Amino acid sequence: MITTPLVHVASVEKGRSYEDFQKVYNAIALKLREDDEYDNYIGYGPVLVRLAWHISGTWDKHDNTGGSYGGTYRFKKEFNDPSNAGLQNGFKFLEPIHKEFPWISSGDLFSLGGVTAVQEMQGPKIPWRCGRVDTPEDTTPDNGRLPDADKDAGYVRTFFQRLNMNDREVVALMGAHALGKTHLKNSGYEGPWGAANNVFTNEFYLNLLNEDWKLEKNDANNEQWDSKSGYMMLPTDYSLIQDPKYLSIVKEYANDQDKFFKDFSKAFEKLLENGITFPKDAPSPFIFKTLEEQGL
Ligand code: HEM
Repeated sequence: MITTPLVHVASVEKGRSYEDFQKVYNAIALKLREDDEYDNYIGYGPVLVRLAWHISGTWDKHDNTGGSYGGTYRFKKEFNDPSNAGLQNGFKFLEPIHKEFPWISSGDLFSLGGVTAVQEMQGPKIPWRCGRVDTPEDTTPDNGRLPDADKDAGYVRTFFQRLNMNDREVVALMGAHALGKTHLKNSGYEGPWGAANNVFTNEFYLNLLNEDWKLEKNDANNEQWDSKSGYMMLPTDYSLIQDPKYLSIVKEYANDQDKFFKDFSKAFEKLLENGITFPKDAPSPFIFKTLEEQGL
């Protein structure tokens, strides 16, 4: 039998519109503000961004398996992927919000969590479309589709071809490593990429270019790039300035945060929408207001 790419058609949750989704955004954003202690006062923002990326990064363009549509991270096989270690904290953050808004699909909730986190950490607006539909447990992708960190630029470039991302999209997406940190017990790496861990800036590119990096072994026997300031870079991060095509784009975003914000917004929306067919009568993407813009 011929493997044709499955078609996943978006279906708006019955009788819901912009205001219903803005209500869910606000609930996420208010909990982000109130549960501020997590991970030594970094807050949940970074882990929600990582969650939105990991539920989307399983996509394979060749057969349209994986991706954010089906919300399959809720199932044990994907929940327990070693590559997803640490994301359970993001899932538990969202669980009460799902109980307050039971009508939203899992893929819509997980992807909206990442959009809300970016915007509430003062990043760019990210347009967002609803209509992901929960699919059954047999549609869960096998473990092993997410990328390894102990690799070089050629691996990064060919990995992201599977997600239909080009060099600029890859470099823009990687700027999310301004946020949060690596945790030895989750991934075998330890340390933050920069100082402003929970504000969305172009700091990742500035640190890449301006710090003095040294390759060192960490307590898990892996090698990572460390600077005297106490920052770290993964081998795949540092590959962005070893490769001359990636380096040109790193320099662009280090010098113009506005360009970075624009390109990141487009690439992050594309990541979250890969694999989904939106009907012709589907609503336009929503742009949610921040809590600040609402006076909340
Ligand atoms: C080659 C591609 C990538 C690799 C190898 C990679 C690898 C990693 C690893 C090993 C961690 C540490 C996890 C932990 O120890 O808790 C991490 C954290 C993180 N990643 Fe990436 N990542 C990649 C791309 C991305 C993308 C495309 C995004 C989002 C657009 C992203 C967002 C994040 C965030 C926000 C964190 C911090 C999470 C936290 O503080 O809990 N990553 N990444």
